[PDB]
Amino acid sequence: KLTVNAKTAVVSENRSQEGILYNDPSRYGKSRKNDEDRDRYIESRLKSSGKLYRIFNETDELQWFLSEIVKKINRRNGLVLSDMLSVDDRAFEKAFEKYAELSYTNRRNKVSGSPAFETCGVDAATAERLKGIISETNFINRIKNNIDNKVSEDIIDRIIAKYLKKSLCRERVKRGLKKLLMNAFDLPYSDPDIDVQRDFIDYVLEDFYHVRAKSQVSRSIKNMNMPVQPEGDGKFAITVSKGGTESGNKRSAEKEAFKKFLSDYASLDERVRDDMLRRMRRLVVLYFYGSDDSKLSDVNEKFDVWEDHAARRVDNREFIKLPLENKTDKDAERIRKNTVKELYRNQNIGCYRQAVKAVEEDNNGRYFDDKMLNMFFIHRIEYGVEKIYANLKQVTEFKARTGYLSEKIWKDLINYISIKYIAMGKAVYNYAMDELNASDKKEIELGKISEEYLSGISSFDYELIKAEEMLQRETAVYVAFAARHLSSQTVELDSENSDFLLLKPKGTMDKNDKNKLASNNILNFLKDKETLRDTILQYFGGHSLWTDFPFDKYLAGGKDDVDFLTDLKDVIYSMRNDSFHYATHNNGKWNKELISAMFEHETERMTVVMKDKFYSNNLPMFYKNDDLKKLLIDLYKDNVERASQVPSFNKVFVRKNFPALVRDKDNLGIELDLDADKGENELKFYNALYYMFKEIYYNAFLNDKNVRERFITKATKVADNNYIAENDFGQRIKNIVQVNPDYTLAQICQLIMTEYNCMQKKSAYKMLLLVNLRKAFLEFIKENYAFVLKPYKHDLCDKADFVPDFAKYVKPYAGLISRVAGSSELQKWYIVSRFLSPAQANHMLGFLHSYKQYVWDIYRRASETGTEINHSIAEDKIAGVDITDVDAVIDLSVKLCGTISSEISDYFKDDEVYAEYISSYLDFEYDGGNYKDSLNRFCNSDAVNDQKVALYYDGEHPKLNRNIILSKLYGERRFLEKITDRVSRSDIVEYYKLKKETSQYQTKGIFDSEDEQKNIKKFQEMKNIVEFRDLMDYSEIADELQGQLINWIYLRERDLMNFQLGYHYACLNNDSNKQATYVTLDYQGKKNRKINGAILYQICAMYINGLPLYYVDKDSSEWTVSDGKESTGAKIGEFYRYAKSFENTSDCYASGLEIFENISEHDNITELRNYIEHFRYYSSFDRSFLGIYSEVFDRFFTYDLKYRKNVPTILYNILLQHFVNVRFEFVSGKKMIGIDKKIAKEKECARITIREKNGVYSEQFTYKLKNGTVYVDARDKRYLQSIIRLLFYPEKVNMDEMIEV
RNA sequence: AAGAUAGCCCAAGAAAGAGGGCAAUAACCAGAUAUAGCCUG
Repeated sequence: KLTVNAKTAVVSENRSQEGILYNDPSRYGKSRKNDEDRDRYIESRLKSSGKLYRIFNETDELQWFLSEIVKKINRRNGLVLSDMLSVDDRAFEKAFEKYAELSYTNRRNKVSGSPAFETCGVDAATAERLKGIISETNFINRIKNNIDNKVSEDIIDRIIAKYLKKSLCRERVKRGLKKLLMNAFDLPYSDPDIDVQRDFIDYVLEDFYHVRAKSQVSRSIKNMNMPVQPEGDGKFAITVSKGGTESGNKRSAEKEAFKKFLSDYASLDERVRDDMLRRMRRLVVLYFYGSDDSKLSDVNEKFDVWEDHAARRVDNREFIKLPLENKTDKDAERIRKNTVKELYRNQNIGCYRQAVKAVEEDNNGRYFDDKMLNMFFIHRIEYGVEKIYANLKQVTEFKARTGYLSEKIWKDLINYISIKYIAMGKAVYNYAMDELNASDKKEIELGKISEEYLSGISSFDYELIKAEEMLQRETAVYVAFAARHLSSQTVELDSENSDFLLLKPKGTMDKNDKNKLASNNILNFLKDKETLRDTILQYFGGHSLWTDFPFDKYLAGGKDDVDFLTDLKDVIYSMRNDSFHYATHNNGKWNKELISAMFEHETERMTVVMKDKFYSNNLPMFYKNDDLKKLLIDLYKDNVERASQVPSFNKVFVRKNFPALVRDKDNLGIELDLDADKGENELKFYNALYYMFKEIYYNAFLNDKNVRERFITKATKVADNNYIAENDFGQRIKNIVQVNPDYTLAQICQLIMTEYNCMQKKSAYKMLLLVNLRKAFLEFIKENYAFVLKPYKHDLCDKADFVPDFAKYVKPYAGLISRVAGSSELQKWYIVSRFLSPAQANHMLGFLHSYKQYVWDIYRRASETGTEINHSIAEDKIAGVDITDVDAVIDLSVKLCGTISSEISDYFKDDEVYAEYISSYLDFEYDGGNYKDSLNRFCNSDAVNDQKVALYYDGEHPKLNRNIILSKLYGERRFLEKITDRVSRSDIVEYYKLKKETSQYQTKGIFDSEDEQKNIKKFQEMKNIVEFRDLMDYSEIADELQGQLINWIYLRERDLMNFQLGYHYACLNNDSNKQATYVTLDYQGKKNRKINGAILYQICAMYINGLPLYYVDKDSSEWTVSDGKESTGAKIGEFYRYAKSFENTSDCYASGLEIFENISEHDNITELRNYIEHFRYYSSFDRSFLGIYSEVFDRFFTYDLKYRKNVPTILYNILLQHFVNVRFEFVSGKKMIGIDKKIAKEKECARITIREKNGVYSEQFTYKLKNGTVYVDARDKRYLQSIIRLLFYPEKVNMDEMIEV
């Protein structure tokens, strides 16, 4: 990358913008580059490549022969341009550079022929010498100097396709080089249209001296800008470049014409938009089908553009003729693909020149009146064709069809209109809707640009927006999951009442018969009202922990546990569509005293929980309680707010290598001296030490002052004295600490990891961070916790005897308790996070960390560049609440969500119900009597030899399995049954046999032989099965697949609002006919208010929880205002009743949405959105995850190609994160158009599936041994089978054929 | 309907041009919640 030293940004001063280069990290006054320094920086980066410049870049006999030819050409005395042009003590370097500039200038000024050196400051005699140096004869001699071999035309072809430098990979340059090489090797060859001197040699000189980048790159950076900027009259519009050159001025004029198109197209009169789309459609038909196409003959024919679109798509006409296939020879296929790309380019050039001519000659009403608008679209069309072939992955016949290309370009032009209206709405929503903020103003004005942004938008401004929108979208996913988990055990929904958050309180009656309950009254759906409180308290750790809590104090009067459930439902709902940007918000409808009291009650157990984890992790088995007490107070006296982008403990201390690293004398030298319980006690110790070090790592190590100082000195050792990398890594650390000496260790890690950072996850600075953190932690242990070096096995004390005086030394939650009591917003974060799975709560916490670090980094870079920035996005607060408080709240949920009660009665009604529930995942040979006795006999039966089954029983009762209860609270039972097989006796037999085989080398960590490593992996796989750990893995994968779908839902909903905002903002600001209430609402009710820019206010009100909407009520037929808390679906209906008077349209809500989507599928989009967010998949299983992702790819992101075309890759990445590699196959399925209430028709749909044979394979783990290295499948066939079932259910496939081994 | 594995902005450009930028835009990278599960780099 050219600008690898620096970063770019866009700054705006007084409605004028400038792209800048700046060094990072740096200080104000030393970061932003001035004009001259920007110019010399680019120039310096270009000249730093001249001496390594080579025409060619960089096992089989032929492939290895081609590499030897390239190397010999690139060697000394070969084609080394720096040696050739610096001859005679560099006396001719300036003349050669001047020649290269004149050669380029002659091209863009259309002067034929190579420049004469006499015009490069050189006499006629020297000119003859220089011309000879860069002649074909001399190039041939340099090429031949190190080669004494025979080649062919095909060999030269393969060398050019595989090794020619990218900057030289243009058709005429490649043909010039081929002609040169054939002449060099005395092979007969003819290419009469090509001149070796002008087409290859002269161009190589232009490329060697970088004459294009030298004269253009710096100016192109300075003229960069944002998508939207204010105009003179304080209106947002798409940004138009300033131009400055002949081609730049024409380009800006075309862009101004399209800006007028966006203004004129925003018309409620659909006939106006219909006519404009028809003219754009005729440009597409002209481009691909010529001026004599039948749809261009009659200028006044109002043909259906969409029916023409469908007709062309199935046309068999060929855009180019593809060459025949090759006799796979991958070198031959690359040559063929390059030939195919040139065929596309030549035909695309022909189509362009023909369309430009026909637009100028035979318009007369066919196209747009503005010629610059026709040219803008023709340039878009040519660019769209190039987008298709420039990154062609494989030559296919369908992609060579004219109808495929014309219709891809048609949707491409509509895409461009869609993203520009969305871009306009983005600027309007964030910067021109200030008076949405709750106020006492009786008259407000929407759509006026806030004062801080009238001078324009900077790139830092949009980085802040991204940070906020990312966290908002991530939080919307967990709101949905919290609602799902709360509903899963309390209510049973139906298809008509499938959104738990929209159920109504127990007193809600039917509107048309007040004698009956409302259909959505929560009473109609309760699974068991008499156990409702205990069912809810399962998610608060079990009701046994609440026997002292005065529920009746808060549920007094006629309130009961149904109001308890309703209050929790109301908390979660108040966070849905709760905008971080506009406060409507801090006074919840629910019982704030009850929720606050439950929070305080939960903080009171936190010290007990954290010290219990020391006990449960067997730390008091190897260390003195007094030494552990000291550590507990150190770690948990204060709530620790973790920073993002710090390497995780598990990456610094890999668990596999942990026993060996602990015993190493150079690290810690810990040896535990220990009968039958020997190997089991060593395993307990290393597991205990691993948990203790992890807690130390996060709660004491990372923030220690002495640790940071010694980290810096050690990391910069090699710098002040792999060896290549540690020197550069050390110098980077030195630069960081010089810029700011107060940077924390986390901030140094963040800055390093920044420059360390392709859309696809890759299958098979960071290490030096890991190594230096590892070394610093070991010394921190030796300096501050020396007692850990001397473990001693002794009997475990009683759980209640382990540091019972812990609470009296620490009070970490003292201040937070009162702040939650007075903050409805804090209570929202509490309840939403509290109802997540432990893994989800952890992810939510990580997203908060990434948000805080992002905002801090934006303001850091804005400050060093001297860029004034509005602080609407705070570094320390979110939605008016301290991020530190939100962090502590989510962290409490993370810990308590994973703390399962020890009482079976907290989750089940007796041991028999629990045993039967276990039978859904374990086949303990149920005879038919009672499940409890069947399980007890199973565990008491012989497994292998002298070993009983055991595992699942704890004395007189079945053993409480942590993974079983977590799947009950947070997982989906029917889903897990349908994708997995129950644990069997043979599983347990194989478990115990592998436990015995590995019992002698289990804690060796890193192993000697290949058979030892494979048997260890096999035992770990069997342990995961018998402990139901694979069950949790599948549940998390499903949660990640479902979470991404919900993420996409709120991505689309944001952009639908932005499209509507930008479109109606453009309509408000054009001269088209607009009715009174579209512009101004004058509401005269008791809550009177005058709304200027009413359409914009009402659009945003549809999407913001708490923003009231003005409408004419159904039953009263009079104007009213809502409280703003009604559902999105209710607000859409209300918006229709606000616009129902509109006389220039039948549907204001849908105006312009033909650009955003296919209107005929609008209700199908709503159905898919509801299907996902209401978790209908887990109740019906009518579609597969692959089928849901397929429909999203097919029609959920019609509004923006960059989201649609990444949908399959995102799915591929999620699976690869769990070490599953899948190979996609894109085929056909079915989808409905419309919803029956009875006009729905069926149509073809995109179907993403997996290749039938060898479509799924596991990633390989690289397992280092003592001497060698072995590769083992990360996931066995049984794991891959459940992944396939997860993706395909209810569809069944041949998994023996699909899985590759 | 689709056959994905980007998209946009600046520059260049008709004997085409094809040089730069993007935490701005999604993805990517990173994140450890619980007891042998995310190795390697």
